[PDB]
Amino acid sequence: NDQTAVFALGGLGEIGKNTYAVQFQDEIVLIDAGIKFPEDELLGIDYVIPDYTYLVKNEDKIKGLFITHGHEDHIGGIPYLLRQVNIPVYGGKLAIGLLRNKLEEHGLLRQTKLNIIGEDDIVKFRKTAVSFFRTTHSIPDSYGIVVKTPPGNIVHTGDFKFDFTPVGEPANLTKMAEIGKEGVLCLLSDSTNSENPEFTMSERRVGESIHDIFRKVDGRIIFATFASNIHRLQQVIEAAVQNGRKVAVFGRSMESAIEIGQTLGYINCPKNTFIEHNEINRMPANKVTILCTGSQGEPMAALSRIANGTHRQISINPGDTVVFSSSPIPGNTISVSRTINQLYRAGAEVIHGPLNDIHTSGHGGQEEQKLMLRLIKPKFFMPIHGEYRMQKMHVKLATDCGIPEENCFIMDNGEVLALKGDEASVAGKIPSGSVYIDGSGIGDIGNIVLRDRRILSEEGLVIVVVSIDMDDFKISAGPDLISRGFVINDAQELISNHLQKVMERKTTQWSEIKNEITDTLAPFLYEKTKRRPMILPIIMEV
Amino acid sequence: NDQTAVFALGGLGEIGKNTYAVQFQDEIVLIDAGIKFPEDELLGIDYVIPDYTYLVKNEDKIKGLFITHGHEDHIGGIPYLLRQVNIPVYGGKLAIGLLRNKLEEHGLLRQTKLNIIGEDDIVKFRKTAVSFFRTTHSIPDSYGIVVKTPPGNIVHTGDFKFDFTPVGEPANLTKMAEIGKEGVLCLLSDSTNSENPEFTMSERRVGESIHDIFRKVDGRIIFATFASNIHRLQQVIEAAVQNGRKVAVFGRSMESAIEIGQTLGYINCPKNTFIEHNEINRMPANKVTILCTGSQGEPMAALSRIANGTHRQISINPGDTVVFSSSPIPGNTISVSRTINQLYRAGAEVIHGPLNDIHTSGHGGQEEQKLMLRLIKPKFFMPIHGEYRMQKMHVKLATDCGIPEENCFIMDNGEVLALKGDEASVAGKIPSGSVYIDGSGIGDIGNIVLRDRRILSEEGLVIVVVSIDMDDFKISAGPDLISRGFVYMRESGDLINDAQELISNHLQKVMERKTTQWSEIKNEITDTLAPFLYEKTKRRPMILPIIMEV
Amino acid sequence: IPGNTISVSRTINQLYRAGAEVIHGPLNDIHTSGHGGQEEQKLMLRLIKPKFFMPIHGEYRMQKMHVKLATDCGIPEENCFIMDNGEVLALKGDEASVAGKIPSGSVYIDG
Ligand SMILES: [Ca+2]
Ligand SMILES: [Ca+2]
Ligand SMILES: [Zn+2]
Ligand SMILES: [Zn+2]
Ligand SMILES: [Zn+2]
Ligand SMILES: [Zn+2]
Repeated sequence: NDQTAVFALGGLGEIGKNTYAVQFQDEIVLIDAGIKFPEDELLGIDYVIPDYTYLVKNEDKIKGLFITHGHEDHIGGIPYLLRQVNIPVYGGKLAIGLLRNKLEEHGLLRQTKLNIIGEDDIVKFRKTAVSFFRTTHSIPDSYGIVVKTPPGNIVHTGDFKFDFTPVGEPANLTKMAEIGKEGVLCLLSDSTNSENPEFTMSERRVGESIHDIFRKVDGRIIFATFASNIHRLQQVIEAAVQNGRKVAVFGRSMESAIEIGQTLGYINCPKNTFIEHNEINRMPANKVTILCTGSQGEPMAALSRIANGTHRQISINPGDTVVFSSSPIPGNTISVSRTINQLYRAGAEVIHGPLNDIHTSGHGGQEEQKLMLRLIKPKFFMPIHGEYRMQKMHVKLATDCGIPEENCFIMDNGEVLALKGDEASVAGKIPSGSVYIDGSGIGDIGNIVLRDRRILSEEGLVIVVVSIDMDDFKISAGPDLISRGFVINDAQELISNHLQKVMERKTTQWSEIKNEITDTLAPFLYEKTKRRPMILPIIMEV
Repeated sequence: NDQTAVFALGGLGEIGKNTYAVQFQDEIVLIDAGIKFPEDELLGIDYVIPDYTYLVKNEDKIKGLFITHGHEDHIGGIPYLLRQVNIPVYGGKLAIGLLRNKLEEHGLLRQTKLNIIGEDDIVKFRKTAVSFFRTTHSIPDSYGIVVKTPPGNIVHTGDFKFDFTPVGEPANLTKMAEIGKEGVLCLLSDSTNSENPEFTMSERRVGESIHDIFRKVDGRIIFATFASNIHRLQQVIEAAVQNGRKVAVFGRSMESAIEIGQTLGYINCPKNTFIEHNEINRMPANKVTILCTGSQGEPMAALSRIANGTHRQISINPGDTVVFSSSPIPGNTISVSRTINQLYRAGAEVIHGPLNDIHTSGHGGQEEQKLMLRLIKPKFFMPIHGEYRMQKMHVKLATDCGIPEENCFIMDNGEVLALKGDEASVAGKIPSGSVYIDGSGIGDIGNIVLRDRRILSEEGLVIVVVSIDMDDFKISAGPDLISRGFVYMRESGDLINDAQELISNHLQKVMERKTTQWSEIKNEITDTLAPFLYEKTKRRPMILPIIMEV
Repeated sequence: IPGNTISVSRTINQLYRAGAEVIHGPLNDIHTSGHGGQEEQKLMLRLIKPKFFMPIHGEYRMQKMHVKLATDCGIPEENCFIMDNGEVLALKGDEASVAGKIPSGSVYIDG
């Protein structure tokens, strides 16, 4: 009507896929278009992506895609979205930088309009304008966003914590306060860490903890962290340098992040601090610092190979100290444990866990979330970037801060928020969903495919194959059983004796034979094996 | 030897399968014979079990199987062991009780000798004797074990914590102290919680926390915990009763635990405290207490059905309070989160986490483990019941308590410890391993089979089948492609059609050579199909050719 | 030690003012009590089997709380005697009680 619409195509009720939109009449601003990693249950899948059908049926209106920060769950689905619409993209220097590299691997670099913005840029459209304010997060150069529309102003926090002693440029509190004063129709705030009451430890503190390790450790330092945390990488290098240590880098994403961190200016280091892979074994233990990936136990990554049997250039020598400057993402806890066990078994010493202060969340806890709420004055409030419980708890925070429960909307992907100064409500849905990605396939693999993968994976299969030349109705080869994932000579006989009685009979079509095979083999296997393999007959006419 | 041997057939380098043995000459005492639950990566599997080949090749010598406590990871593999050897079993009243029920489901109840022992029993053999001492753990009626042998005494802690204000019978500290004085050659101590420096909170404290919830909650209480924790179940019932609430039970294991807890005497409750499933919806919110399973998010369990769509008799009404009187076992964290999200979405209120004091470990932390070490005087020390790191840290605890690092043996399943007053060492291996169980099939499965399921589950498969020859070596049928899990047939019938042609044109050029043989054809099919699919699809299906000679 | 908190603060202020660096407090692990806490006290109680129990070496509240520890460990409240200086405990296998006083007090020493 005469209101503004706000909605998510992904990012609500989940961590990942974060793609949000604000739409006013014929103009529509997109915020983020990330990717999501498949939960274990989606057997073959590589990535998950939002259903863009609405954005497609409305491409003409899309005025731009803006990028809060450069994390995969914000930036990662952009190649896939750009295959289905061609729209202009705006972001900070680091996000655009990372997306550039990404669009090469996909080819779509040539034909997309990449825009780099900064604190002070405003991009105006007919009846809609977009401004920015700096925040703090687990990656450099992160912005929140203000979308001005007639009915009022919408604010997107991006992903944020508060850090009063940051490694990077301090979050713009002055500007956030202004934004609230100027008036704010609705706030989309990061809900991820809303269950934690504590105030997020400062990166300054982990830096201190890093330097402390570098002074105490007598041998090699193997330091595993997240490639995307440029500032943390900076602290590690400094520690290494300031302790007369050289740095070897392991992992395409690590090299890739350091390279882009170096250009662009987040990483500065002297001359011969960096070292080549062969050079390691030469120098003394206490001058080597290996900086790799695999802090989540992912078994293809650097650290896991180093521990788990062997990697090429690096082996664990007793006295080595490995540092997990991370925290296990849910479900990776077993992976990480395995790695740690191996490292210990291989004689290393491990520094992991919370009692050592070598990690912090990139997402603010309750006090930080409430600081946002009291810097902006949202008439209305929509929790984003979290599972249901994170959204719920976030809302308790907002009601506790005075905003009425009837002005708080905990939503799902696809629901739409009708926003106007004197009224707001969930006014209906939009086409939404999840779209799967295995190999070069993009939405190419349905559920009916995944049910097969599941069935296979629990039970196995047994293939019954026969050649029959059905003129004098005779079985001229077989039946042969070939099985996988199931464990059959007795069965090969059962299905033979019986298949012969079925040919003598002879009024035999094709589908009835497949059925006669299945319908008499299955129960015999179940009898013997209490299992239920996928049994599938193949007939050859010869 | 003139030494005693000590070893594990499972339970080291892992949590689960706990089966340990002490052997002196021709006599050999077993302690525990548990089962283990499959890590996600073992696709089809139901349970894992130790390789008993050594126990089999030596059945005559086995003098008995003794049972510390009655947890599945200690008692659960016994039906499977008893299929391959018939030996006498000894245990406390609760363990034997639970194993009895178990042996019915398996049939082997008729033909096995179940023995019930208590604190004060000694079972003697030619040159070997077995005694007991009470400990505290997350299940009632738990014992530690002392195996006396000529070369010296071996002590097995079972699973233990320390609780000075327990719900059950207090751990026998006096007797532990005596055992150490009397002399101890080697200690096998529970390593599971060795990474935690803190002192384990007492069950008394959770009971208090339970009663507190029962006073504050205005509506229904849905209380999810571990069926095997009879004493915790007792505290829940008391709270319910003492607050004029009735108790509805949900879960076969929950009913089963309460029943055996009731008989045997761990659970006592008045008249009409227990309620039938239909009776719930009748009475007022604040008089209903539902006591179920599914605190780990297991999707077939009671609580999960209640939240996740629907269960039969029970739905979530706003105002309901669900209590997770548990802590998420590693890897179940995602399951539990889902459940909690649903519960919240369904208008419930949830009490989960550590800041509310509604759970404790059944396994002692560092101070407790050190108390053991200073009650027993082990010449030598062998950490048991934990992953490698837990064993390692446990050893640091032992060295810190003065026992020399060269007397501490962190071992793997199968390694054997030669023990004698003046010398000890890992003196060689024994046949050991893991035996998977799917269906009614023990070791019906191999690691090759799991590789197949793994390959199958991610990639799919494509079967290429051909009939060949009149002895003329011509292709008389095919090649036909039939695929599953690889691509949506109902739509890729375009892709696999091109492939059906590729493999035909090429397979014809291969038949006009006779510089070829059976294995070379399968390879020629695979080696030329695979890359084409990868080209088109970037997936890598398991491609397997079947040839028929006609 | 209670009541010395102001003394210690003054010293620390001066030290800081004089350009020193001070390591004080509980977050650095540079001190422990010489006296066990509740779990330790309960370990005692379960190593000895006291028919009867008398809390010593503490202010009233410390005696009281100590007794809650003993009752929690199963020893009956009527077998626990929180006493004052001078009271006397009549102890015999089948009976015990505070059976009267003795001359007691504090003698000050000045000079
Ligand atoms: Ca794949
Ligand atoms: Ca199965
Ligand atoms: Zn982020
Ligand atoms: Zn994010
Ligand atoms: Zn146990
Ligand atoms: Zn156990």
